[PDB]
Amino acid sequence: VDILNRILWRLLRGNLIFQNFPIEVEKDCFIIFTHGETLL
Amino acid sequence: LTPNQVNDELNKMQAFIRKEAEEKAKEIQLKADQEYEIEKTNIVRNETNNID
Amino acid sequence: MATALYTANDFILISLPQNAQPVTAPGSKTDSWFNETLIGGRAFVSDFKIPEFKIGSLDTLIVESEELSKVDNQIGASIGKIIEILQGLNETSTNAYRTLPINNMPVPEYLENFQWQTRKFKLDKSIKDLITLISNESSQLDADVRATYANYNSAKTNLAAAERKKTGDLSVRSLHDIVKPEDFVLNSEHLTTVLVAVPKSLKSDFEKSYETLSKNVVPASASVIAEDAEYVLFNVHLFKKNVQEFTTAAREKKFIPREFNYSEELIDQLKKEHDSAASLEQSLRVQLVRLAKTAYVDVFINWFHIKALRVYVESVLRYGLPPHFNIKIIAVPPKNLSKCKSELIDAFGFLGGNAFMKDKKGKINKQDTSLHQYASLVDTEYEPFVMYIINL
Repeated sequence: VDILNRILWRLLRGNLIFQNFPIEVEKDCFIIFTHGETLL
Repeated sequence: LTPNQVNDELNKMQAFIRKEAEEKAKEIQLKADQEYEIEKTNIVRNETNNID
Repeated sequence: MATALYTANDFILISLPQNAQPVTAPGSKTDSWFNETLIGGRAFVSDFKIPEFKIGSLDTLIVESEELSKVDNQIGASIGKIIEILQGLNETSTNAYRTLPINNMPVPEYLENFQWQTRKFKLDKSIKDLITLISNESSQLDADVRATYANYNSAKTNLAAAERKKTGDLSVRSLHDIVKPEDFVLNSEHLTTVLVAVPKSLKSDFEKSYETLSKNVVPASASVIAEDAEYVLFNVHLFKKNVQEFTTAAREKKFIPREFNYSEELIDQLKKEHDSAASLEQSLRVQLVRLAKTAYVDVFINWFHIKALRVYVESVLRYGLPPHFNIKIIAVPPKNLSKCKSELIDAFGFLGGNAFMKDKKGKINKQDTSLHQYASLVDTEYEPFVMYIINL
């Protein structure tokens, strides 16, 4: 989750609202809000 | 964040969505006025050539 | 400061929204702030505003940013290589090309007259072809500098070799500086000449022994045709059959034969070789300095255009509105860089968003660690408002 947050923050320079909510191997959810287009 | 930060980002968003739409649509109908002239001239000129 | 030396004007490029306000000084306009407030009032603020071009789409906006980041690096790589060469030769100041005049106007002043310059670039060309165009020009100019510098090193090699023949030391030294018909034979059916390189001590021993050393040797042929500083060079006239026997007998004595045999075409071709090497290097050197300054001014203009374009484009992407963005370039006095970076971060960072805001303030120029150095590219940290730090 943290490395996906960092890679999407380095790809979209800012431009995102990244959340995570633990699903209750352990896993996790994520919401991105890719504000715009052409990187979707 | 702040509610305030989030509302500036909401205005900015609808601005970006709107920008994409005018700018693409503006191009599509300008090419279409040009298609009209060429195309219409072409159909007629063929048939008049036959009529002659 | 003392973790970095500066002695030449440094620049930070900012672009901000034209509706912005600093929270490090509320009740100020951004433009008024730069001049009065920023680093003790000693900031020089210069114009750097450029207008709108033609933007493909929103969609296209994304593709443009990515390229801009890449081309900016690449031009930066090139301009550094040109400067490194001019500096390396020390025939032009090493103490300039950080605040060396472009278009014979001081660099902070050059940026002040920089509003989007025209050389081949117009505001009615599309943005994708300006990104492409610029990079093609920069790559051509650098590849030219690299080739002429490449040629200049092959020329240095040739001039050293040729010189060694003209007077060096006898282990490759080929003779053409002595051209006498009394020290060499030519137009001869029975005779030839063998040159013997002899240690200076051993000179006496050579003088005694040579006639009897091989059979059938022209007597009173010993003459010192040349001398270096370690070896003495003798000419001996002898029978063609007997040359093999002399070279071999001589080596046992601790003489070193130098295989040379007199012919006019070899002598002429050794002198020409030396002549062409000298002429080639000298032409290349003048061409190399002239070319490097001319290429440097054009690449400077090219590079700043990508920085201007980029900062505007990145603003347009992140902020959207206003359609025209307030771009200023601030020329910072030496050693006040650390203070500058901090005051802008504090003041404007809030506009980018709290998530965007990280503290890793400070700067390490030594290779002890790679933290503390901002760039949006890395996930380690990010700039919190459109800010590029330009270090010439």
